Amino acid sequence: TGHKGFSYKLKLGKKIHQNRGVPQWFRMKTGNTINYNFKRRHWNRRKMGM
Amino acid sequence: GRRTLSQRKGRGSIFKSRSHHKLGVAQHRAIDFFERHSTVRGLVKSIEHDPGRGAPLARVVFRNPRQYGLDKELFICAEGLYSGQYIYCGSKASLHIGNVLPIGQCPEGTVVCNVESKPGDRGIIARASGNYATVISHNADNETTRIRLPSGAKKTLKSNCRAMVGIIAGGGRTEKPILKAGVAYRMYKAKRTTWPRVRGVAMNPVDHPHGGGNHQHVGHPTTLKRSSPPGQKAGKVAARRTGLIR
Amino acid sequence: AVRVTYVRKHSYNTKSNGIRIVKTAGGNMTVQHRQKISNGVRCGDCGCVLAGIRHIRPHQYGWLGKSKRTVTRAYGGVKCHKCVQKKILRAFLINEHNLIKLAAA
Amino acid sequence: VFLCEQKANKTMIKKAVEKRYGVKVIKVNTLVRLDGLKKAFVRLAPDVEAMEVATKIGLF
Amino acid sequence: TKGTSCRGTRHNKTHILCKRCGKRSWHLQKQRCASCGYPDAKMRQYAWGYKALRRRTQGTGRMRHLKIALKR
RNA sequence: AAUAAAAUAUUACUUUGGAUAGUUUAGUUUCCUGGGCGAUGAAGAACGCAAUGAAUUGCGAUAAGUGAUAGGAACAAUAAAAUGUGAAUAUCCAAAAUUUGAAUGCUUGAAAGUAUACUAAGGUAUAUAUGAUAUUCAAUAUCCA
RNA sequence: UUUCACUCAUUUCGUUAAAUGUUAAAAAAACAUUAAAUUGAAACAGGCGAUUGAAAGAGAUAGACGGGGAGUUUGGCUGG
RNA sequence: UGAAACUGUCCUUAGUGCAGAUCUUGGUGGUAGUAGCAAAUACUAAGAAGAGGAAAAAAACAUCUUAGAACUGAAGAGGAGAAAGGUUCCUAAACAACAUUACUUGGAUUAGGGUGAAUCGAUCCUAAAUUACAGAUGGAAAUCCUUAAGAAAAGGAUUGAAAGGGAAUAAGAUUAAUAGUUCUUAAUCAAGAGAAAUGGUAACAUAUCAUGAACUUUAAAAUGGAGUGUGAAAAUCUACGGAAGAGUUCUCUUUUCUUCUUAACAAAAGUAAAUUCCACUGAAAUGAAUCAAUCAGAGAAGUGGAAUUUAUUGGCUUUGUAAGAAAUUCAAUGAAUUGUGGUAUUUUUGCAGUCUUCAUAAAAAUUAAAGGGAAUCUUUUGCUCGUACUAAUAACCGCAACAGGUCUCCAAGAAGCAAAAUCUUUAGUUAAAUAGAAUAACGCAGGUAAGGGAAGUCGGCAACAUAGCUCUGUAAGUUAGCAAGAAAGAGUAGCUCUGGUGAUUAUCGAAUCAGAACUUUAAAGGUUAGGGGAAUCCGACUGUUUAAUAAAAACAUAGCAUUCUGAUAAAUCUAAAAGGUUCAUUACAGAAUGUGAUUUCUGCCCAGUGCUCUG
RNA sequence: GAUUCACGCAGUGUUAACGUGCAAAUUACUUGUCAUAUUUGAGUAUAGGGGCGAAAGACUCAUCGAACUAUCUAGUAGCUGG
Repeated sequence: TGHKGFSYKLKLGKKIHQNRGVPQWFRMKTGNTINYNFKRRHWNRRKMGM
Repeated sequence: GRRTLSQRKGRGSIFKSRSHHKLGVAQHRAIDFFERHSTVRGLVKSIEHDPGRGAPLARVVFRNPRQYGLDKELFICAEGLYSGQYIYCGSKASLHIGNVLPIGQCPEGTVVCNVESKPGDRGIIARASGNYATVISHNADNETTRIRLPSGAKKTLKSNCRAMVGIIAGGGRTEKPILKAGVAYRMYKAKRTTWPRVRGVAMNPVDHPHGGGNHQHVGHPTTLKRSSPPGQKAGKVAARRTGLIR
Repeated sequence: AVRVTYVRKHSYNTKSNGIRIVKTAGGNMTVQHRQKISNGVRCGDCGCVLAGIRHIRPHQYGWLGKSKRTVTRAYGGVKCHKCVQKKILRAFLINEHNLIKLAAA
Repeated sequence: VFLCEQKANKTMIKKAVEKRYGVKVIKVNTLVRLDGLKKAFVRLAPDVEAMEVATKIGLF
Repeated sequence: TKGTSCRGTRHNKTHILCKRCGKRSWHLQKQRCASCGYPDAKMRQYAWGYKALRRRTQGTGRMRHLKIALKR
């Protein structure tokens, strides 16, 4: 919605911030298995239900 | 079985009174010294239509027998009242239409309305359209007077109970035949949810005691004891008689 | 014809959401917000619309000059001139009758 | 244009900008970004020119 | 029309985020949280819901102060 | 009557699949010691913090860490700076500890806020019930001039 | 034990708990207040004013009624 | 082959031997390169970019520009909002996966950027309703009560609307994207700072003026719907006069098309419609007036005045703002123009009376006025939060780019009674689960057909047929209202003319009706557009109904009838309750039932079972 | 609470299309209806032997002659399968 509460908007912003992949340098660490973020989502695939 | 419609009426969820546009509580003013031992004069400012009831309401304005200001009252109109009329309430009020007098001062045979069943309870009896009660006789030994209720029953009240002289306005309301289902729908605009009434025989055995089988019929007598539990008390209750009256 | 759009975020044809479409430089048409139609004053007794007072919103009366929100007369602004004349005669005639009826008849 | 804490109002930002750079401020508009930071548009007085402040700060 | 067609008007939220438990279980009309049992002072826990106990209880969070005291 | 294109059968090699074998920083059970939370604000939730971080871990406007005491030369994916005048690392210690939550000035929906007093902005106190003491009152409730 | 009289628990009510009790002394849709000169604007009761009233309500025990409702049953053989 | 553990015998122990349980979990076949990738009219040529049109036609080629041809058709496939979504918005790099072929495209990957308010909203007020301390109830959890019970709250606590109420902002320009929010210009609002007035007969009037406390009252905020008439603005159309540009032009066309505009807030040259009041006078031979009404000795008509309303000041033209903007042209930043009208249609917004209800169609915050007489222009500041984007044949809900569903605002021409069907302008798009060739059967969708005309079939199912407007004409039956558009018949085109219906005082203007010669392919029919009649049954009617096999004769209904109740009652919810519903009520009422409009009529039975008795 | 057309809406018929669908109920034409017993948005109230029902045992989140969810519970089975 165009209209939202202040606290709700910030919780929206965090979900945007958390929708990112692994940085390249973290992928080059020794003994690294975290190559992709399996908690990722896209607007047209899964609704975050909030 | 289920819970029948009369059982669901006592919970008051959708059956609550549709009283949002009502004017207010219509009653006499609170009793005081000036009504017990004198007369207070009121002015009929206007006559208004109260939703949900067939009689008009008068916006009387007494002054303030003890303080400064106005005492805006809300009476039930007696037939013949007009705007700008003066009405007097008290024990010494004259016997005129619209005046409020204790039921002991009214001569036997006087027609009153909006009578108090108990002294100072601000009106109980004879409050519907065109209705009235007649003073039968007095009894100065115990300060009681006999009146004839609009249903025909006789009731004995204290001689100091207040009443308004005249006839409640708007009489002859129910003689006009409703013609359409829609008109009856509009009648309950400011009343409870009761109108479209499904016959018990058209229901199912779960819904109603009358809910029948392969032929629409009751099956058992429709006259029931007063002691029947809520749920099976459907039909005529404690019927001393049945059939067309002669 | 030039078609227009609501400027505020209300989207329903409510009483407070009335609009006017007026022309503007370049042939474009813009949207205004028009004020609701209000009632005036009424005599306290006869319920008739008083003359001399504009029909505006209640708060706009404070903006008007001190002389433009009333009528220079006894009970001016709350009672019509006919309403007032009956008041004077009642106050004088009843009082005069009381002096003759009672009070050394 | 500055990025400021959300818990600061327009009056606090105007005073803070004046104290930090010794200038005059006439108008402040603030918008809170999605991430949570508050973007402030501080317009200086006409006599003070913002090109000298930008180079003094180091934006250029 | 009890299937596909009736789901067109589903655009009015029943539950919103709660303030004590953080889940989307705050009933708007009932003014209560279905999960953590809001304004009710005690946290809503049931013995039939044994799994719901192990999902939110002591030790499932940060334990910011209790971890120091017990180690103390 | 003839064909071996398809079909069928065996073996070798390769492929899709992840069985089998070898293995374990994970579990299960029993036993021993304790069973040490909170108005001095707990458990839980939310948000934020790394030079390059999305999760996770740790932490709280002093932020993947501060002081103190031990500790003795590292960390690293890539740079930087610091470093025997003390790097990592450890802690029932010290300071510090955002918004909430029994949540407790009032309100709280996803709500932005806001009242008074004390010491503009900041920080404290003010919920309900209750024990003791102090002080101010109410009721001829009992006497009583 | 029944029939009475009362109120004092009790019930049902009404108001700004606004003159209770006992002594004393329909011509007019208008205004009515912050008093002039302790009185003016009287005193007291151990009842805020009525109403019901030892009856009725709620409890215990006992009889009746009670598909409104709960639990359950509706044998076997058998040219199906 | 494999690269680090393992085996044989004796006892002991057991989670100890699989082909089945529609067994459980995982993987994989034939079907099978099969069924499909067919609603939404549709694409083509040249060029650019790219590895990505090659070739013995490999007949098809994604994106962008231009041209042609088209569709949505302004109740839109247009321009914007509420909810819901949550970064899908803009740009650049890039195409492994995804959009049933492909994609250089993308609502897809990667990285950046993006949401600016004193005036718009939230915040403030209360509606239906909701929730506290104390009190009452409960074994308990908890329930009730919302001002009644209170040493609480002049009077009653919390919450409840981004569609109800509400202090105050507009035009132009600007960004890859935000704009009543930024910039320029021009305004407004709130809170602050520097013995007490005249005029008019009267209705009433005076750039702040011209004192006005407690207390009380009145009004506003704040009130249904229908239909008729009419004021004003805008759009469309049109009359006269032009200025600039564009299109057609070997056939003509003094031609056809485009532009000619103006805000908030204020001013007061000129000038309106309607309603209500005031003064003079007193109406009958009764008058005045509307489309309709309606009104008058508690005073008409007339004349002269006052007030209010008409999208801000004061309604319209006009003025300031303001032409310096903007639009259309021209030259290479600088120049030109920017009249006046209409007895036409629609929309919007007011006003006036009329009709209708057993319907009478909110409250508070907040503001002003009155009765009363207590007391003696400049300037500062305006905080917190939302603001991007879609709003749907691709951004929401249905597992998805699903032919389903989802609340609103603005609204051009033709033709017509019509917001109908059909076509077009402004805007949008040519892609929206792939195409090319051939033109078998059997299909789905749309059609026609000789002669006959329901002989087909359970049944005229399906299809055919009637269809607009004018005039003539119209039965039985009937609740006298209807049937009725009954049935039935005739006319209708094009062109050239004729006449009727007014305004103003000779000039001007409206679509509407009637009539006459002539011609032809003999005329509503492109589209839109009733088949009709004679009877029987059921239900009186309008209405509702088994979401997803029953829309009906079933339910409702008005009407009729019966039963109980004087309110401390009847019905009835609750474990309980100064608890709750009808009830803001009071027998013309409340509660419980049967029948089902109207007409005509409801016969006999009280033994049986109920109900009841004043016994 | 007259007759009709339109924006819309429903679901009479074809018992048409489709029936491993566009769709876990839709599409096309025909039909009916299309403002007062009308249509519709948001808020609010009513809860499982309960609610709500112009009454079909209908509706109560694709679940209704008693919803969904978890515990008793590995409920019992003279019956079927291994």
